[PDB]
Amino acid sequence: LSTAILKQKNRPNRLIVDEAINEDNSVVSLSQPKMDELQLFRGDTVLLKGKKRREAVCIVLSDDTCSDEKIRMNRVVRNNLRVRLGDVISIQPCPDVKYGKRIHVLPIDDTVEGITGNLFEVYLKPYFLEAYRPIRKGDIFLVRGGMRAVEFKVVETDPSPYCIVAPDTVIHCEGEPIKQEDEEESLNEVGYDDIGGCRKQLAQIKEMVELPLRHPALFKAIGVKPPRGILLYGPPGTGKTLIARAVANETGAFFFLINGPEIMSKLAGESESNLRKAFEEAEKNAPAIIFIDELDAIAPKREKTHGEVERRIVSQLLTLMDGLKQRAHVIVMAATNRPNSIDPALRRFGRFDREVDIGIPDATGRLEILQIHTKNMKLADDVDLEQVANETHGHVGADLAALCSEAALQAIRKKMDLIDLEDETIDAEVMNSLAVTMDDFRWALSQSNPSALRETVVEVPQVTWEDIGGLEDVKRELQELVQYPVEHPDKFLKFGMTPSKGVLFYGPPGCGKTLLAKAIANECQANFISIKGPELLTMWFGESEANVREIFDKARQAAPCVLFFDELDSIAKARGGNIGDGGGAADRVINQILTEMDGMSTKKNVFIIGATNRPDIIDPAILRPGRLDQLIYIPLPDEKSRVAILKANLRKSPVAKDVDLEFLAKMTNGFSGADLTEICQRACKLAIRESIESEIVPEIRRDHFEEAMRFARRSVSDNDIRKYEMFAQTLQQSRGFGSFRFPS
Amino acid sequence: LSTAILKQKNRPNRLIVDEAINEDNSVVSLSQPKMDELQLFRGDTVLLKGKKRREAVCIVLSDDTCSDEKIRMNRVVRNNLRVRLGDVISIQPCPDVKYGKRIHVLPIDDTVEGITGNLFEVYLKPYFLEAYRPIRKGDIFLVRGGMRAVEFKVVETDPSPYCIVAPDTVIHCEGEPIKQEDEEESLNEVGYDDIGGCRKQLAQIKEMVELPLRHPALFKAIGVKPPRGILLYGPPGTGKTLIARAVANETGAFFFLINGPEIMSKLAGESESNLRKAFEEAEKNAPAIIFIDELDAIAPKREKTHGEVERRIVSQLLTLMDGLKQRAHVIVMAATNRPNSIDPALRRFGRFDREVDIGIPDATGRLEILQIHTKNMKLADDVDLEQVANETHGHVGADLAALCSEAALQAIRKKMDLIDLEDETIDAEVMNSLAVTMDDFRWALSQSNPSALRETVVEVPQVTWEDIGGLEDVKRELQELVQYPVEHPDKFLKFGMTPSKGVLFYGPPGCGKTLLAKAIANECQANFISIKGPELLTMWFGESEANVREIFDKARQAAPCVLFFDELDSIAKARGGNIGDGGGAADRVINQILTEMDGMSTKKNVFIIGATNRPDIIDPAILRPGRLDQLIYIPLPDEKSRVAILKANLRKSPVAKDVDLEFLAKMTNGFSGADLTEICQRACKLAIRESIESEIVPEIRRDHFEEAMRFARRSVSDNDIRKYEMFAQTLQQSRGFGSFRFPS
Ligand SMILES: Nc1ncnc2c1ncn2[C@@H]1O[C@H](COP(=O)(O)OP(=O)(O)O)[C@@H](O)[C@H]1O
Ligand SMILES: Nc1ncnc2c1ncn2[C@@H]1O[C@H](COP(=O)(O)OP(=O)(O)O)[C@@H](O)[C@H]1O
Ligand SMILES: Nc1ncnc2c1ncn2[C@@H]1O[C@H](COP(=O)(O)OP(=O)(O)O)[C@@H](O)[C@H]1O
Ligand SMILES: Nc1ncnc2c1ncn2[C@@H]1O[C@H](COP(=O)(O)OP(=O)(O)O)[C@@H](O)[C@H]1O
Repeated sequence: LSTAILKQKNRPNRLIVDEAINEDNSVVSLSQPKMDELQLFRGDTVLLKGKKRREAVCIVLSDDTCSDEKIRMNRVVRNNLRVRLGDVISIQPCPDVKYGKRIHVLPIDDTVEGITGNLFEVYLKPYFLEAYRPIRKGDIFLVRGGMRAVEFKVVETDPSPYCIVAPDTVIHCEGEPIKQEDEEESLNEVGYDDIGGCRKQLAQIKEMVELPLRHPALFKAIGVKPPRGILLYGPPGTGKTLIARAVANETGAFFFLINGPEIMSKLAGESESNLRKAFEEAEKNAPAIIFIDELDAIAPKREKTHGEVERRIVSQLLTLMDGLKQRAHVIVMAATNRPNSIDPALRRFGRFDREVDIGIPDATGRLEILQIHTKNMKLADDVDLEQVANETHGHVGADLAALCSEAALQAIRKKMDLIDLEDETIDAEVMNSLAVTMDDFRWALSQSNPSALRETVVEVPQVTWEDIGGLEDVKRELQELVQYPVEHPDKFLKFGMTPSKGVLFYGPPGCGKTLLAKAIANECQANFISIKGPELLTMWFGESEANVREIFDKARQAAPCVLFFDELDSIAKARGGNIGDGGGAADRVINQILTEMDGMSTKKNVFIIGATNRPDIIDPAILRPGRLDQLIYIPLPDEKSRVAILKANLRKSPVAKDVDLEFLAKMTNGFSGADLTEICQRACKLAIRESIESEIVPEIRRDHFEEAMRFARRSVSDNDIRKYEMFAQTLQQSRGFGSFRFPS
Repeated sequence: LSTAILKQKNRPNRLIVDEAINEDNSVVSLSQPKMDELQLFRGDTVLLKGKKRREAVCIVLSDDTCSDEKIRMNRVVRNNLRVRLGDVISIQPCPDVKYGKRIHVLPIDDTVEGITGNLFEVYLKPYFLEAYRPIRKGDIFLVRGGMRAVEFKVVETDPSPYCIVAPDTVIHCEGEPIKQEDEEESLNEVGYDDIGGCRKQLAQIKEMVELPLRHPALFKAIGVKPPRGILLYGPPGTGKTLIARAVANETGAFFFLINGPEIMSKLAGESESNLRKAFEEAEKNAPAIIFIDELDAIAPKREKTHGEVERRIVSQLLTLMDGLKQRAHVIVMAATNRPNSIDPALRRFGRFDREVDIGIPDATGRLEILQIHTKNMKLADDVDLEQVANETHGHVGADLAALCSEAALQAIRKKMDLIDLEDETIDAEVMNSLAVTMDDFRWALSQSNPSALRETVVEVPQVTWEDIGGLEDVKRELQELVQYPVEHPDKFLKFGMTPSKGVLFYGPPGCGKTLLAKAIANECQANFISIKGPELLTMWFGESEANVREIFDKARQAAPCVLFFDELDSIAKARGGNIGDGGGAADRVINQILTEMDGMSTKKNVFIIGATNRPDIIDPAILRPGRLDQLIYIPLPDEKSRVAILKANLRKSPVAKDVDLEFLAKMTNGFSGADLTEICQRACKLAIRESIESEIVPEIRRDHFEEAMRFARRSVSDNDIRKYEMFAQTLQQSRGFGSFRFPS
């Protein structure tokens, strides 16, 4: 149902794909099962497609040289007639045609060097033997007995139909050899295949340019204003340029890149003309798309504003932004590293009204990126990218590419360094045999410095309700406040009641106040932003409470999202607590939190969860009806609950069936959730210690649990429970109102 | 009486307006009831008007093709012969005339492309069949069997009278094709129809330019100086440019737009001439109006003042501001985003003395804006804009336009995306059938980020005296201090007494101290500015008490207005309270509040209301006679009052008649106003929970009230009442003076 519409696979028209061992283009293997199961007939020029309708046509029935069944092709498939994996191939033979005239020839480098003379008898005639070299009208074929570097691309479409080529014609050398950027631009045309971790961003960007470009006559009949400015965000290395180029090449529009420092490096007044001519050039080449690589490098008019040359550039950019009154179908796009480093004049309407934030990829997103830079080379059988994505959390789209490059380089000076043959022409049987293993990646991760550690991680937690031992009572509570308003908004407006905006978790430390916040976000399939105690203390020690604004601004744009404040009372303990200073309980950070919470629109799906260990020092100003109406108390696990905590924490450890967990939970009375986790950690440590000592077995037995028992820790005593008990009844006060029965 | 003078409706000369299904201009339907009830006679050219005297004249009696009764017209009415809804149409036939010569022809694009030859036999002669194409002297007619894009506008008025045109004449191609701005400028001519939420601003702006422009000889005989500079305010997106253009086009004066960055993007010294020539150009084109789009971008001489080029521009603007000694009837207008970002030299007299503040539209104002951008497209029957205006409070005039654009786009990729027919000529039977529903708006609101959240909301509260349960004693008190001085100023000056400047509300929290402040503003039909506790704490933590000045400056300009300070003692609790620090009760924020309150003119209708929960920590310096003379105590509701609180909070919830509210209020003794509201909220939550559980009924029954009773909360105990009781008698002290009788 969900993925039923995406069914395009399990088609009989498929073929096997392997590595290459042969470098001869004139000798092509023959496949037996394909000629029997399928309907592929005989023919010189076959009309096949699959990737931008660009494949290679070769003559077959030249087998019985190397091997049977398995087919062998050249190693040019890495770049030619193939962009990446996952692309389908459609082959449909078109036999019984007549013989055409010929196709032209495009010299590359082999014609300039060397005497021409006649160009036929030199190396063209003595190369035809039962092979007419079928050439299409834009295909790329590579055949040469040696240096092997030749391309082919035509631009003049003389013949309309398809026929069979023939040798012994008249050719010339009046072609235009294409350079490498014309080949790379084809590879940049990416819809989703070579973009990882940016599914949502593409779904929002492509919809803004699909309609106004491919259907210009759509908005001309309906009173809708298409967007003019699209601003992209993300830390440097995310891939803001790659996405912009891929969308432009996919839509097929005139793309004019405007680099940041390229304009700013010009003379006095010349940069005033480079910007001016760029837009008028795109006007005549309509439809067109315009992208600015570095926008903060052109107009950083926030605090800097120095000099009479750069302000003039900013004013020119502003004038050329609101002055595009329709005219042509051109969309201006730009990229920057930080929302703060932008001219506020560009944030208005008509210049850059649509903002697209491209965040750091999550564990699932980073997995897809690894498959993009590792498709041109093969890997060992014991190489999995699933653990690599999990082990790299602070990496961006370029950090993974650098990691792959370093992993590939490690294998070079570990297997090839022993050859000790300094030759300018190294044998090709070594590079192809180079296989990158897990050991290369282990060193590469250890030597790679991530560039996305300070950024707030905004992902979807992988923890679910099964990882929370027991505590079944509050699971229904959380599902009844954040899921109901998002599934049935009509019911809340029917009664006139407004849904709650937040819930506060109070109780003894180490009981699950964070697992509850993460599991509900996992179930709701929403983002999760965690604010730690040290994060709050940093903004209080530095006298910078204005940083709370970005916390809420990042959250409301990334809707739906939940916002979690761990140990919200961390500042109250720092300034005292039960005694405290000469003031009450009201600081700058919580004041700003309240100010931003009051101003939040209740319609948007942004839920706030607060956690605390000392409810006695919580400011009562946060519990007024409207900010945190619901208070949930998490008690210590009972006999019923501690059993599930062990069954959840031991899923990753091979614990034998001999161990009795029910008896284990019985004696552990004054133990919280965190108390039971360290017991398992110390027990698992003993197994590792015993294994290492016995090296000079794979399962943990019962004795390790008994030995780790001597170091039991009870972080929650009976004294601190008493205040929670007396505080719960203080907030409850339901005496006398228990028996409230209406007379009639 | 109030709206009796505005009666222009219920005229028999009306017609039905519907959608379009036909695209043929030569075939026009015929209306039977209009030819019977009205006096519309037969004629080729009919003298009709209704919107700038611009309509279309067509020949009728070509019906009996599609349908009867209902008439069908072309889809050009969206832009031609119509600007917006609410405009009246007057049709008066003028029959029995003679045949005129002809009207000229204006080519647009169909004459340049293609051979002309004779231009008559090609496509002009074989298109006349019982239709002479009646053409007026400035009408716009569109008829073409195909691409359908042609305009018509004459500028040469050769014939004075009106006659009947005839074909078979001599024409030429020496006309000037008009471009799109000449068509858009007509649509910009808006009095009130296409401006929403700016009734008061237009009433103040149009009166400043109506007299000096339309009646130049008025101020020449009376010793009155007309204004020269009008400054407009508002956050970006409010519509400062649209209002300025609409007034200029309505008054019919030479309008010369001067953009901000347009001047600042010029070379060294060129911008000195662009400004200079603009005023002398307007001098000869008198009367004229001059508008500056970005004034802060030209003269931000407040702190920046860097460079010898921009200061010269500021000095030139200043010189060309006070140097307009009458000369011609030109008025210079400008717009900016913030009062702080302006050169104080422009605030003097003779340059910009009149300041017009254009605020964010209220709920009523935003409703009118939605009807402006949704008039060119039809909506579904279940589409109401009343709830959209209420649900969007932080939106500006452009945020609503963007919201409408996004709502229109959502319907495109939800109903049309299933066609899967990528054709350059999409069928016209799909776009017209596209109906935007509530579901599109629900997603559009959730995905739209408002740009007016940080701005202080200054509106008129919708709450009235009926929403305040009981508390009849103080309702008369508030009506006797803020309404008497504004209705009978003579009575106060007769006795020499000066009216009070403010009233302080003290009592237990959650009793109605805010509803009382809002209801009196609602009854007085005045603005309401609310200052929350966190707002006061922000200016105390940041050591920035100078922000209190804008609070009073925004208030006195927006007269009449009331100013409300919620929990005025919020800073006293933050620095201690009953014990406090080593000082008394005097901080920077309250000191600045007193300084600004003393300096306020008592003549202007600006009333200040203070609210507090801890009167024991209130600075006595604010209760001196002259700042807050009157102190009103709000006690807990008694048996008489709690009944009305329930009857007011349950008006939005379908509560059955089974529930006994009188018995409900009887047992609830120590419950305040806020205590009873959460009971209703939790009870309404149970109905939603039960409905959702029973999905896998519409009325709330009595059992939910009984079940929610177990979670009763008494935020106000008996201990805190005692201090209020002992404080009221402390401030009263009326012992011995109860029996004061004059002897004789
Ligand atoms: N989402 C991604 N998918 C694939 N490659 C990526 C991605 N993000 C970054 N990269 C890699 O990073 C390199 C540089 O990215 P770049 O376009 O420079 O981003 P930016 O310019 O915003 O820093 C690209 O060549 C690409 O290989
Ligand atoms: N019900 C539970 N299920 C699983 N782990 C728990 C549970 N309660 C506590 N823990 C352990 O406590 C650790 C931290 O949990 P957390 O809720 O953050 O404690 P606290 O709420 O005191 O911060 C987790 O790593 C988890 O193993
Ligand atoms: N009061 C209003 N009525 C109608 N449209 C408005 C209003 N305010 C803003 N807009 C919309 O905003 C757009 C123009 O914004 P504008 O007023 O130019 O911004 P600024 O005021 O900063 O120049 C118009 O398309 C208009 O529809
Ligand atoms: N007399 C009353 N009528 C209606 N609602 C009341 C009344 N008293 C208190 N409330 C409820 O209390 C809430 C806030 O009242 P408010 O006056 O702000 O309390 P406080 O004065 O303590 O701030 C409102 O939601 C309102 O419904």
